[PDB]
Formats: sequence, structure tokens, C-alpha cells
Amino acid sequence: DHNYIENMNEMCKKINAKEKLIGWYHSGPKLRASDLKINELFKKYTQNNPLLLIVDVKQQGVGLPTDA
Amino acid sequence: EIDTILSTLRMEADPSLHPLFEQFEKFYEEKLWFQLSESLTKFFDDAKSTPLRLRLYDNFVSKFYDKINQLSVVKYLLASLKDSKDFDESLKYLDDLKAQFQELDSKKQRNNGSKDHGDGILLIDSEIARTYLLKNDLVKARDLLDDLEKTLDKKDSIPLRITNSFYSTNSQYFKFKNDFNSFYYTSLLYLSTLEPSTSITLAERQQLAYDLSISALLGDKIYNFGELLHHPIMETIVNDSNYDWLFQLLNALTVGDFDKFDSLIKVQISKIPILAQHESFLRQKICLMTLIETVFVKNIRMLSFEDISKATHLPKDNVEHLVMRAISLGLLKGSIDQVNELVTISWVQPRIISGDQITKMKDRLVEWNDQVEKLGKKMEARGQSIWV
Repeated sequence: DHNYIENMNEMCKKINAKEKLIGWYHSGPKLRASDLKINELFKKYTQNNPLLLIVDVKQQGVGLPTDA
Repeated sequence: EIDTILSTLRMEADPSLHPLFEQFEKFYEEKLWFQLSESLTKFFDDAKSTPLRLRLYDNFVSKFYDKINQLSVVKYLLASLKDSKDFDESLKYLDDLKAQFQELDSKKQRNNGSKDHGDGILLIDSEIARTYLLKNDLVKARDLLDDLEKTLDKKDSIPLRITNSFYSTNSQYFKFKNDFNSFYYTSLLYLSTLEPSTSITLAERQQLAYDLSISALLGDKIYNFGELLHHPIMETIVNDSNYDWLFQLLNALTVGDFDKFDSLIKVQISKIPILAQHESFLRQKICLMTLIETVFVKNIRMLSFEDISKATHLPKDNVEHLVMRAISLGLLKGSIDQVNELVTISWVQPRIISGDQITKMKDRLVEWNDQVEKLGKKMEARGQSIWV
């Protein structure tokens, strides 16, 4: 939902303006096919190179549940 | 025939700049708008030599504001109006085009093609403010820029060009107002955001480096000079000896050598009248930097008031005003104990360090390596009977 985005974002900007929209994340332990497709979408709502990191919610592996 | 009329636009053109005209022709023919934008964009860049460009813009490109990037179209009015010493004419074209985008935006939506029209708008307003700074009228400069600043800082994604315009103007504004702090900061941002498609004169860059140096010299809250002395712009003015005293001055200052600085000011202080005023500042600022360093090197951080007095050659009453003011700018944290006339100095601000100042750090770190050498190597012997 892009309307959910552009409805929430400015409702953050009213709070701390200095936090700018960057990129998205999926907590899925490994990539999906549409990932590379939708990052291209987020290039609409950010500027440089929308960053996609993956949080590992299972933790069952070792540390650094993130990957950038 | 705006084609042939366009050719009398070509009559006064240097034919070396002509080959693009044929492009325009076929492009006006083919109407591939991106290609036009390329063409008359770079053309127009070089046709800064030609006031003709106005009517050029004013004729079919005036017709053509429908077509290409708004940054593209607006660049035209920019370079065109650049020379113009008629300010009401500039502002004229500006609010004109503005109204045209009020129309375009009034018809069109975000994903429907009016999104970054906002960008063109902003950029316009920026240059408008510039026009005021040229017009004096310095108050609407201020309120226009300020009204702009909010719209900017809410938008996260915006092209750099706008930003370079924004700091470009704010720099000038503070430069008139002679708020040195604000000038300095705005500047460094401006430079950092400067881009290759912005070609600026080496004489300019020299100047900007100069006024920036002065600002940091007269800036109330600017105590970190590592930013500029390592900033790539200072490499432009560095070699001129007419300015060599200046680097003597800053270099002297960040290493906080009181007497040597005190020598340096004696000459130039007569020379530059802006330095003639504000000698008080310079004195305070020195006393501070000196203090900061004498603390920064000292192994255990504490001071009597005498120590600061002799180090700063300040009679000791002020010494507590000097310390207190050193804190209120954020430079130090810590406390003062008068009864015993000590200064504890919790901590001292991280600050970009030049070459020589590193060496002492190497030293103290060698010490605090040795202490461990002896301790670790000394603790096996004792309790050798206990190890696992």
C-alpha cells in the first residue's frame, strides 16, 4: 500500500523530521523473487539506493540476525 | 517562420555554436523532447555567451515549458537571468513561470505527472530569494528562505541541485548579515553538496575559502578547524603567499601556541580592517584553545588556576570565566573547585587532529602500553602456583 506509506511517513516527519525514509525490510530468513522487483518501487519514495535488510526473527542461528 | 525566425536567431550566433541548431530543427521536427532537452540544454549552457538565448527561451522554449524536466527548464531562466541587472524583470519571469506551474499542477496529480513540479517550484523560489539579496530588500530574502526551509526539510528525496541553490543563497545572506557561525556551517554544507554540473570559478573557490577561513576565525562557536584545514577547498588558496600568514594563523591556532599566535596577529591586525574589529574575540578564542590543549595533553586532567593563568597569560580572576565559558560552548565538561582552586575536567571534546598533535598521543599510548607490560608480565611470577 503506497497510500499507507505516504500517509504514515509525513505522520512521522511531524515527530522527528530528521529521520528520512530509506528502505524496507522483510523478516523472511531468505530472499524472495519479488524483492528485486519491489525495491525498484521504493526507489519512488526515497533517493539514493533503497536499502533492504533482512531481520532474522527466528534467532535459532548464531548472532547478527540482520543482513544488509 | 519560427524555424526561419529561429534562423535569424542563428544569424547573430557564432556558427561554431550553430551545429546544434540543425539538431533543434530536426528535433523541433521530430519532437523527441528528451533529445531537445539535451540539445538546447548544453547549447544554452554555451549560449550563455549569447543574450539571444532569452528570446530563444522566450519563443519556442517558452512554448515548450510543457516538455522536459523542470530542473532543465528552470536552468534556462537561471543562466539567462544571470547577467540581468533588471531585478524586477527577473522576478517577473520567475513568478510568471511559477504561475504556469500552478496551472500544470492544478491540472495534474502525483503519479499522474505532477510530483516533482514541486521541485522546480522550490528551485525557482530559491533563485527568487537570490534576486532579493541582489535587490537588497533583505527581509523578504530572509522570510522567503525561511519559509522554504521547512518545505525542504520535510521532503526526504529531492535533487541535489535545489539544495546547492538553497545553501548557495543562505551563504550570501549570512555573508551580508555577518553572522559568521551560520555562514560557516551553511558554507561547508554547500561545498559538500557541490556537483560537477556546477562549474565555479577558481577565483571564486579561492574567495569562498578565504571568507570561510575568516568566518571560522571570527566565529563565536567554531572551535574545530580540522574541518577546513583538511577540507579539499583549502588546497586552492593554499599556495598563494599573500595568504600564507593565514594558514600560519589557523595552524598556529589549532595547536594553540599562545605566544606565536600573539606574534602573528600584530602584523595583519593592522592590515585587514575586519580583523581590526573583533580583536577581543581573537584573544578569548586563543585563551580557550590554549586551555583545551593544555588539558588535552595532560596525563591526569586537573589544573590549578595558576597553571591556566601562566599557560594563557591571563590574570587569575577571569580563569574561572574562561573555564565556565569553555564549558558553555560545549568544549569541556567538568567542574570547578574554588576552595582549592582546581579544575577537574571530566572530558574534552573530540576534535580533528593535525600531524604533530598525534605524536603526543603516540607517546601517552606508549606509556599506557608499558604500564601493562610490567603489570601483566609481573603477575605470573606472583601466583605462579595458581594457573590453569
